[PDB]
Amino acid sequence: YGSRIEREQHHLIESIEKSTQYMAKRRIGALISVARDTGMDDYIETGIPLNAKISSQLLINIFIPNTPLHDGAVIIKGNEIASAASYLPLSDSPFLSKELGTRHRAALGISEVTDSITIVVSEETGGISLTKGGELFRDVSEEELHKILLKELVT
Repeated sequence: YGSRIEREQHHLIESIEKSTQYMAKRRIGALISVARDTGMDDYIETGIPLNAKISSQLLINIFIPNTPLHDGAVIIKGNEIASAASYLPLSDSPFLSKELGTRHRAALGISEVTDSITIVVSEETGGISLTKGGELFRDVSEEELHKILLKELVT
């Protein structure tokens, strides 16, 4: 019961790590929000429902540019990719650097009103960023991404 969950959470982390590394190298923009205690059903409803098993391959295929599923956020809920091409609210923060794009503003926006963990791949730089509780972790290393995902997603 609780042991099966740990396997699922590590698979989720690995799937995020592999897919964002693939997308970062190719400068494919991506926006992946993982729901936690705060429901995100209201934003899942804005996307295209997938209700799919989590995998690095499916995450990569979702974000391929100019495809039906890429234009918005993936939302992960429990052990599923719930929706793709979903809306996330844009932060009104003037503290967010003007160098960062809409993906970053939307990740910051959802992090201000939920406890989700949101991962961004920049299509401009390939840098990977994370938002949590209204804060931005900009351009994190693979080691840093791993430690944060471990701390925040393995419970």
